[PDB]
Amino acid sequence: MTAAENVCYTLINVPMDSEPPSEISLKNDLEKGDVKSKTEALKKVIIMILNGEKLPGLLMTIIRFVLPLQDHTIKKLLLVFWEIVPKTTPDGRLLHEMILVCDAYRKDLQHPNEFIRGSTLRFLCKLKEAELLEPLMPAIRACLEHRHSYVRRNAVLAIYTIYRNFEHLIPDAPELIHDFLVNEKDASCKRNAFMMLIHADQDRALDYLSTCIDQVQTFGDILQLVIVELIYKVCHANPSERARFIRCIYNLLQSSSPAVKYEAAGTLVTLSSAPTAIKAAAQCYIDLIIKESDNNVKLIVLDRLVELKEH
Amino acid sequence: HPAHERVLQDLVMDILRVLSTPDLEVRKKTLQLALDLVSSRNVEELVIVLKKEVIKTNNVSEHEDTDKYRQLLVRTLHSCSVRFPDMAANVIPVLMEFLSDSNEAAAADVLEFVREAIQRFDNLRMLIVEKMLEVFHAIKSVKIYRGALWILGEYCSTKEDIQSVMTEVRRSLGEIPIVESEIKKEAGEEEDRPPLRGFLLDGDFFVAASLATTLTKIALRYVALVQEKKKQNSFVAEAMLLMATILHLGKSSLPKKPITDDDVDRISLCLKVLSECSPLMNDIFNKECRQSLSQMLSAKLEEEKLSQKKESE
Amino acid sequence: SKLNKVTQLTGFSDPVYAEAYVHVNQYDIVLDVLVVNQTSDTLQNCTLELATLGDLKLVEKPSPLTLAPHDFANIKANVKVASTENGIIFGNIVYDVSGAASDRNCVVLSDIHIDIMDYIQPATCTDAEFRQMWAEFEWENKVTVNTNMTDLNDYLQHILKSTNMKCLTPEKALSGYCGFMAANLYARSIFGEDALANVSIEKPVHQGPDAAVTGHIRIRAKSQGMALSLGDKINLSQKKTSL
Amino acid sequence: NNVAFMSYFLQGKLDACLELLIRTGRLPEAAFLARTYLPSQVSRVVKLWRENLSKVNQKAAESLADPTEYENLFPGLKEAFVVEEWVKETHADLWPAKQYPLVTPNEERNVMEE
Amino acid sequence: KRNVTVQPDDPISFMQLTAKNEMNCKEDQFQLSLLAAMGNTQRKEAADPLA
Amino acid sequence: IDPTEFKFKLALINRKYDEVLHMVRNAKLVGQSIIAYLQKKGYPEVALHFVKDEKTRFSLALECGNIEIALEAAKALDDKNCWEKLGEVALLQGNHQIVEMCYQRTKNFDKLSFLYLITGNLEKLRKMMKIAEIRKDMSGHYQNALYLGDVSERVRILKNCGQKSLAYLSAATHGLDEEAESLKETFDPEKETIPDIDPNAKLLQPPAPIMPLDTNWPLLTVSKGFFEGSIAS
Amino acid sequence: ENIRVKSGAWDESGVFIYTTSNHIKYAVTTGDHGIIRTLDLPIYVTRVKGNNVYCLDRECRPRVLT
Amino acid sequence: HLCEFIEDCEF
Amino acid sequence: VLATRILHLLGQEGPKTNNPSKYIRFIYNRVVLEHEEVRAGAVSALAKFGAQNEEMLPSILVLLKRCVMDDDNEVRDRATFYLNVLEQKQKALNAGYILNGLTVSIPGLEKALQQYTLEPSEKPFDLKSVPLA
Amino acid sequence: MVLLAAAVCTKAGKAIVSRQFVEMTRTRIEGLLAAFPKLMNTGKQHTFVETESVRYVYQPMEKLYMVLITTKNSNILEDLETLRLFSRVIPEYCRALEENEISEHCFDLIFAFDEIVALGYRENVNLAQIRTFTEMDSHEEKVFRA
Amino acid sequence: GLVQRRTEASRNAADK
Repeated sequence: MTAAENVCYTLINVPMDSEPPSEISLKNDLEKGDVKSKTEALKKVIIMILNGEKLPGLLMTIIRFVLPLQDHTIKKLLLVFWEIVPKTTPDGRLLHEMILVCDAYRKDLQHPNEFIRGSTLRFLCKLKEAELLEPLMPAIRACLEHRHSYVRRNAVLAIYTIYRNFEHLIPDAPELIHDFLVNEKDASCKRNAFMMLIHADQDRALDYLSTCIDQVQTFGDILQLVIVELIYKVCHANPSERARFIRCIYNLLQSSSPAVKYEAAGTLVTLSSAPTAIKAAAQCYIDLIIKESDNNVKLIVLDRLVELKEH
Repeated sequence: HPAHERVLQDLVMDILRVLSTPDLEVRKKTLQLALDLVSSRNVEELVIVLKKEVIKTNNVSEHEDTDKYRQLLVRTLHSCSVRFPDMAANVIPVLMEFLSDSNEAAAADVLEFVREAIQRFDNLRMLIVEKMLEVFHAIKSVKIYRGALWILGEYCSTKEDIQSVMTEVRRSLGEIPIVESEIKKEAGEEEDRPPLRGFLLDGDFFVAASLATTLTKIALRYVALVQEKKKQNSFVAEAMLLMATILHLGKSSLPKKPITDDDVDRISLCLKVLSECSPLMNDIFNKECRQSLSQMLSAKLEEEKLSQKKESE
Repeated sequence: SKLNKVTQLTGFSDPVYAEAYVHVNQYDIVLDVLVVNQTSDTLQNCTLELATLGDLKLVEKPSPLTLAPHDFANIKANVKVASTENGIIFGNIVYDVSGAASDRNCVVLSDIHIDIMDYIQPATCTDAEFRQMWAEFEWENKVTVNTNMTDLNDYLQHILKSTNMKCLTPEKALSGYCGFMAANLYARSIFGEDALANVSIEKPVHQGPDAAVTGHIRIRAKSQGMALSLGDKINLSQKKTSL
Repeated sequence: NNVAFMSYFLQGKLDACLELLIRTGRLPEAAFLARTYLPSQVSRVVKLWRENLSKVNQKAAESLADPTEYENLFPGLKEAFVVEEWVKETHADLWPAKQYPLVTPNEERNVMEE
Repeated sequence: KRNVTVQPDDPISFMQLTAKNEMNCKEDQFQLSLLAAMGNTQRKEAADPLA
Repeated sequence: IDPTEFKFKLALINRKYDEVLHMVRNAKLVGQSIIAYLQKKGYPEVALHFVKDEKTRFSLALECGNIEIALEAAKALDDKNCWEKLGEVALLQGNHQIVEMCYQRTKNFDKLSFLYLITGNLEKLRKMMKIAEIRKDMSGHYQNALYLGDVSERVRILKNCGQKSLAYLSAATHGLDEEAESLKETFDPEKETIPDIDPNAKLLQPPAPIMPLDTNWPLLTVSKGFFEGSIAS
Repeated sequence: ENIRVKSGAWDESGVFIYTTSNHIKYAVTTGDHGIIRTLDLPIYVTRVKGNNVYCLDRECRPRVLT
Repeated sequence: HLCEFIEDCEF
Repeated sequence: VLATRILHLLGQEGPKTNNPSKYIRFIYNRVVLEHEEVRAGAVSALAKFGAQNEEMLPSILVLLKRCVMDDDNEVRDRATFYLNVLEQKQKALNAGYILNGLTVSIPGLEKALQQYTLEPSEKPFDLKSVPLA
Repeated sequence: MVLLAAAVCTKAGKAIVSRQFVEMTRTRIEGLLAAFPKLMNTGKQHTFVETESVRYVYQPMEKLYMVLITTKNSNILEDLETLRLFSRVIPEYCRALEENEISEHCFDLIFAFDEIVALGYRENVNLAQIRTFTEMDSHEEKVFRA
Repeated sequence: GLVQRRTEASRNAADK
């Protein structure tokens, strides 16, 4: 695939003001430089690759002289480098050098620093090479039980993306994340686990919601938004479920969060065509337009009243 | 959605609360939506709110977009009065006060509405003529003055109204003969020049061509209404004197710009029509001109229906 | 069919055969150029050299290729459109032959014409707005009518189809056989540029009933390029109907 | 035209159904209707169908067999004319609606054998 | 543009037999909006996918 | 110079089909530009023999009216739009068997039911009535029951749709006395008036097919155009 | 032609072969025209016979081009 | 010439 | 001002030329393109062509019928007047109301009208009492 | 309900840094960012622009724009809070709101942006948490090193 | 056929 057809997570349009560093200069700075010179050389290499330069000669230099460094900035820059660097031959085979990088990912998933583990798990969400993920699966699973919520929330996202792209690597993922969701206390970890179940196994997400449905009003706004998204998707696929969730969505119209009120009103209109339900949703939109000071909100919520009128 | 339109019709008064926003585009979209949701049930409340908003725009001089908002309110009230003719009697008197406004665009939209209303609604003709005579002296724009003269010339049907139009035209010209009056004024034997005399001295003689057409229509109608030959001949000679004194002014060095040859030809034509008083000319000025307006308005309405029908077809 | 957009760029007697698929998008033109080596020699550094005329900008210069004897390759090139002007793309294929002192290092391509009609949309205005814009616009292009068409209405319909302009003059004002016709045309570009045209045509009665339509078309625009490109398009369309 | 066709067909007014299909430009369907229900009209409809098809594909229009020129390509058509007259004489009157349970459904009727 | 010519084979809607609460299943607007934003929405009308 | 291209075009323009065929067989014609020229000049029949691309082959086969080659290309492409166009061209040539297959592949059940009606295939029309029942297309099910003259299924459809008054009227008018009695018991005798049956009601029975259309429309062997006969050998 | 036309000669077949500054081109009486060959130097065609174009160069040297 | 002048006369 | 003056000249002198039809195209194009004053002058010029040239009269009547659809009140009233006068096909009306202006002295007319308005009689004002220019 | 990308653009319409949170092609995101400066309406009292396919929500920052690219059906209330959070992150790393400082700190901004949005969904984070997550100061790592 | 018009109307429009 050409760099233009490839998935692009990062764009950097830095004017290359100074003479573009020669590949030999970059190689010398990466091999012999101090941590600062290596950091600046690695930044330049990332910017050059993002701007369409192919630097295949630097791959082994980075593996040998930069990858074993324990500097936090270099560790993060290396994750951006591994996001953009070609990992396969033109014929789609994994580069032999990537086996050495896979052991570094395994070490970083076991790193004593929780932010290195979490950042590595976030990077693994962007990996499309199943052969690199397979040897990491035991370390990724162990990150679900990590003491820090920062590691656990990113481990759920990594498992979700691995299951979505490569189901055969983790066929038990929906069950593992359901058991995680039931036992979790952190609101961000709960949201990420629930979000995975919405996309991977809606029935397990509904089973969890059915245990907590009377408590949804007491949940944080982030978890309420993802619950409203589940209710929308489930009732859209299966109109018979609408009768079950109308009461929950109506309670969310009284949420303290204006974002939850907006999403609950939008969902209520999709659950019920009854005049009383439409009136409650329309009043919630009118109240949002009057109470919200931001003209962006006023205009967009007015467009929802215009869409309602088209029926 | 036609199923939802009826539910939104009950909320029109709540949608109109959005007019509290000072933004012109928000007000424009809100007025358009309210106009599209107008029904026989809510038109009266809507017209009362829109009248209150129009009156508020006269008291709140401070906002730059106040004149544009006033024009939007006038157009909205026009469209309501065309859809619901029973409201026109209540809307017209308030809109006609804006003919004296400095905003020519708002006054033009009011004048176009009044022209359509007086042609479609025979019951409103008397009210419109009476109100037009009250506001006529306060009109500042030449274009609005010309349109008001045409309405008075076309729709004055009573002897009292025709005499009132002649009296207001004389008042707006000042002392006659105009050239002799201006020479006496310069000899000592914005100077509050009657508006028509101001326009003529500024060199805008196209208003005088429209005045000659108006005077011809009212003089021919006065001859048909009055049986006394001496009064008929006096009124026709008075109308001809007004045209002759304007032609003399327009050819003099007194105005900023001389009269155009096209305006001279038009006023000369009207003088000739009044001198001959032929039955053919009376039918052209008093029937065919009004039929041509009716055909133009019906043609516009057919094209709007055809465009809507092509979109629906 | 992709076949309707295939343009032959070289001849079969050329050492390098080339044909292009021209795909016009809204803001960009994609040229997909098939290049075939018709020689027994290896063509080194075979390079598609493109040059543009008008408000066309080549985005990327095609890279040099090496073609084996009788080998083929596709070269994609993207040309960006910056304004509503008639563009022409010129090109050469340049190659180096290993070891043979061949006097031929360049094949000249056929010109690729970009049509302005892909950027022009029919628009509506009032007669008052048209007359105001007609007075205000700085650039006028006067095109002389030169057609074999004998009917005034058929000629107007042909101009409307060939320019994508809307006739503002009502059908009643065009009705009746008098041998004279005048019409106002309006269009807008996808870039928001206004283009006005006045068509003033007559049937020359003294040359008989089979006489071709005569007259002038005046095009007014704010930009020079818009007025020039529309005028050239009308001149080209009139000449095609004369065949 | 859908309600018109159904309403003529339910009355047995096959000639009106055929003219409706001809008037709507459905000449192939009119030829199928004529061959199935009105074998006497087939040659008329095929001529109209050839004339219309000749405007689009002249070879395809020439390939359509007219039963008046090529009787051998329309086996049983001569017998079908006798059956069409028999159906017109025997089924001229609509049955009373109360006799519906006594009427054999058209699917079980072999009109050619009857 | 909404008045499709009703064909003889088109379904007859019996409003007396339809339950009053059948909301027309709108397409999932969130998924359509996401696909449109990514540029993966083939424009329905113009690019005949079989072109 | 190689004059092959312009000699080919000139032989085609002058209708010298022998010279065109000799050039097609023996001349080095390079690329698809000549195929595009043959199509554009109204000789798609000749172009069809040189095209391997199934989409282009399908389009050319339809322009030629060669239903057999268009059918092979449509089977290879398996696109709904190919089946619809093949159905239209096959219908224009009287090939109702290919039209049937195209309507099955496109799932155009209403056109398929109409095709079975006009061809006299009442057995397949009865299968279409069952397909409409399975699809819960009550309008299509009732329309197919009208085409068959099946009053018993019409009464059953009306009963299932809750149209009790029309179901009773249909059953009682057509002498379905057992179903009419069963429907009559479902009327509340205090609130619902039983409709009077017109004793003069006529049976609207569809006409019986005289000569069902089992075979395609007979095509004359028009002399294969000079190109088709000579290229195929 | 955007490029200056230099010379031409009729072929025995009724094709007009002409030269620009850059190309040998052909034109047929029906309006069909095309490129035959690129020219390094502008040449003046004198006669065309079969596959041979007889021409004069700018030095007045007779040349034969295939 | 006067007819051509009135086609673009500002006066 | 220059456009109206040229249109007036074309209305007087154009009909007297060998090929009067040549000017009608330019005059009529003003009705489509120009402001109200120039449109009014163009209608007056077209009426002068219709009054002097019997061959052009049927074409001028159709052009004036198009000018009756003008949005400007004075242009429409002029078009209506000239259309109705020309439809009568009377040379005396055309000479009286389209071709020939007033032959009386303007200062003499003003003074005679001023005297008549001071002492109005039962007899209408007679324009023949005014000295000729 | 998906945030597609976050970008820092100059007032001249040059995107300096962009981070995408969903799978987008380079050509698509570069096309969307190149269209933004031409779509921006001046003189309006609101800070969003809609196309047929995407919504741009932006905040002016002296010489720069912070731009979020969202779906048309995205929750504007959540997107505006997200935009305010992104706009507060830039001054934490960049002392001057200029192209050169954004270019020097481009990686620090990318690392902070990845703490705010994951897979197109907003994380529940505040500025102090983003700072803590980007500093990566781990007590476990200190104990392990010792 | 390209001409620059220099009418009083075009000057007044350009000055406006």
